[PDB]
Amino acid sequence: SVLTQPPSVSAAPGQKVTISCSGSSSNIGNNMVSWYQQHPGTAPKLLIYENSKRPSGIPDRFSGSRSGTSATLGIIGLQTGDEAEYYCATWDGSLRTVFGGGTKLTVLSQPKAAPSVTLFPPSSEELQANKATLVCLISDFYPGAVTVAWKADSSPVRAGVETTTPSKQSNNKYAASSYLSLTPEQWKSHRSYSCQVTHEGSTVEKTVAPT
Amino acid sequence: KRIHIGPGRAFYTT
Amino acid sequence: QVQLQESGPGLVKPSETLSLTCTVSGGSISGFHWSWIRQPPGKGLEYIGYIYYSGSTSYNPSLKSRVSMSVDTSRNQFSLELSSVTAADTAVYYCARDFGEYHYDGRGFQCEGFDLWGQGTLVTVSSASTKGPSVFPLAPSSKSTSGGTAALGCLVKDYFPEPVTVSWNSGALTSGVHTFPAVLQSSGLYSLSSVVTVPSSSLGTQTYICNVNHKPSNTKVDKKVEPK
Repeated sequence: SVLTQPPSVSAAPGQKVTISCSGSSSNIGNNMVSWYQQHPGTAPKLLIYENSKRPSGIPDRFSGSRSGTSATLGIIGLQTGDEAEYYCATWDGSLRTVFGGGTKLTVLSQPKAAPSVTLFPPSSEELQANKATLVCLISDFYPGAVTVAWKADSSPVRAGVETTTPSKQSNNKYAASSYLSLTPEQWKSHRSYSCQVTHEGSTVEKTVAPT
Repeated sequence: KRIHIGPGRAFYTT
Repeated sequence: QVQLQESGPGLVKPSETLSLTCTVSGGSISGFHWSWIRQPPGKGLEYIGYIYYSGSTSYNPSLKSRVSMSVDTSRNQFSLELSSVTAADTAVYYCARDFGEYHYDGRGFQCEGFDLWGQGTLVTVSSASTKGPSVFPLAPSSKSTSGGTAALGCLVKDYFPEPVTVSWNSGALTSGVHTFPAVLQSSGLYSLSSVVTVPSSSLGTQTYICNVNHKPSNTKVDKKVEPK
């Protein structure tokens, strides 16, 4: 996308954090940035406008700044209520308003935990229906944010990938799943496929083969 | 002429 | 005090036109530029375009061949019309009030943000046909040295609408069971999976069955999952 943000940031309550918004001369370089806070299920809420101005009602522990072709959202004195998705936005020369992909802010309430990954190949039954689905189940991770990448042999693959949003488990950690839809020929024409889950900079991957 | 329309600022062209 | 309220159909047939309206109360359309922003479930925000109270517009180039917006100052409402819709247009649509920078040359209004937002309305592009799922067994893989622990599961593929329930061995097996939220595919249909982690030693003395029930279609399947 035109504007780029890290997918996730986290800190303990009472701590402070910053969220980057990477743009270019076509947007941030010529126009002012606005920021939003969104709690899933409800509409985004304006937090900052004109790079650093705070609308009435927004506490001063939220701040914004812009430098060159990048912008920054700062949050001091983290509270559990601050957990939400944060977005930056501005006008781009392509003639439209653009939003960054969003940053999930987690207020650490338990130790970080790497995801457990289980990958299943297409079933013989599905293959007889002339279909093929690779199922990658991801669980027990915290914070609740991951990035999934699929490999056909050693090559990246984006087409046919559907990944769910992480959901809180009964044990308060998170779960998610990613599905890769393939034709039976694609499945059989590669030596293997891999589901790689990146969490907190560490990647846990699993591989399955048609043989 | 670069005029900043802040949040809630009604602005008229005519 | 100014409040925005969306009004939409909810469900829309693919290829047909999606029509939404936003009602502004406690204030007026006059003097402001207004926009529609959408968010597909679990995904990012996408600006659709803006319309000035006088009628002038600007649309996101990625939707220009299918979108149009209009305004009715007399009712203090503005609308959206999106043609030839597909599942890619399934999302929560919000109307909002805009702010930004205005140039008296040719750039005109540059929308930099949205200060007021409606509550959003979910628009689902689907035939709405009730469809039972296909249930595929996810056999445990090969593992030596006592085999340790084994993971078996069931793929509940292409059903509509939610929800679906899954149990193992008629509910007798709860420890090690993990049923995952469904994924909404580009086909407009749902798919979910359930996995159970069990001791390897008894993969030969214990039968495993995932009991799937999709109530809306009265689809009930008891699939045996065994190692290959």
